[PDB]
Amino acid sequence: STGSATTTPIDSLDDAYITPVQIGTPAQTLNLDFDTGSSDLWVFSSETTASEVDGQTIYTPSKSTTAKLLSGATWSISYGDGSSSSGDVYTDTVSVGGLTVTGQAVESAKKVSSSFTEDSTIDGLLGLAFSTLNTVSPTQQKTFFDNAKASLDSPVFTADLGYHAPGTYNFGFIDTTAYTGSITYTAVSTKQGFWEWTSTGYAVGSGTFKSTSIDGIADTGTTLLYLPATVVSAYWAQVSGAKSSSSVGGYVFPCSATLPSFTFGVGSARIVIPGDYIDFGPISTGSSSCFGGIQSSAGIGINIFGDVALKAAFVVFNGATTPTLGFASK
Ligand SMILES: Cn1cnc(C[C@H](N)C(=O)O)c1
Repeated sequence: STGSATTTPIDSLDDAYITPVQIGTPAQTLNLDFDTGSSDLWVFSSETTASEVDGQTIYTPSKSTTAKLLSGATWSISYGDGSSSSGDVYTDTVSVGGLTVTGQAVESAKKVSSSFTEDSTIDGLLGLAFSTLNTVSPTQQKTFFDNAKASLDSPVFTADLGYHAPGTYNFGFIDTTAYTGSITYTAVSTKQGFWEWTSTGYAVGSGTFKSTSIDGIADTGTTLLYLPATVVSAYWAQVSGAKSSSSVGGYVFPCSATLPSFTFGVGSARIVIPGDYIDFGPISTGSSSCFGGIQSSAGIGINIFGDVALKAAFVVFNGATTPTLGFASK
């Protein structure tokens, strides 16, 4: 089996991407945020506190002939941005881009934090990190990808995120027309439950490449690129007027600036993030101060190759017995 689904930015800044997912029988289509940095598939539902729902499409298990309560199971998750949600659990049939899994744990939200309520475009999350991070208790559940693996032609999925444009998530195959050149694969550690790998270094604009090991995670659910303070300072030092602002919460720069590109290493390969991808626009409507797409990881505890980095590449999440990550230009 394979699946192929288009993923679409939620707004003009590519803050996140939504992918339509069919749940239940007859199908209920919800737009979910595919997140390679977490391992829960959870949805706004008929059980979600009414005051915490504002425009989202909800899953109603009572309208699905294939839904079954997973009796006694509960879940509760917090994310790196401080957002959170919790609830109970159903099993149901879930299909992504034509690929169907039966008996998938669909985590029904009873409560969601304000950031979720305020984002009317996101109907839930579909986690694609390792199942060891799944929060369901007392019986931990498998991700959509882990459940699908047995049926897939190849135990892989790929992320091909667009810049100000739709992209694609594929399951079970590598689309050789979707990238240029060759794919460079690099080792993954699953010790922390993430797609964790080690970049071989970086360059700022046309500057020389600095060979240095940067351990981090490939996280489609994080918007920006979070790197060590040394690296981030070297980048922003090349932008006149750029500074880290405690009031704003990170690096800002004059909107009149032209931003340099940022290159990261994958083995001997090099992925170039265009300067344009690092401009997140005015900090508030009408401001002449713009927010940077490369930020320090110093307050996070982990480096994160979020959408800013991943969108510059065709990315292969290889879930074979020995997992690896592949990057190609596109
Ligand atoms: C729900 N969620 C999953 N990951 C996040 C991270 C968040 N999108 C950020 O960029 O900081 C939120």
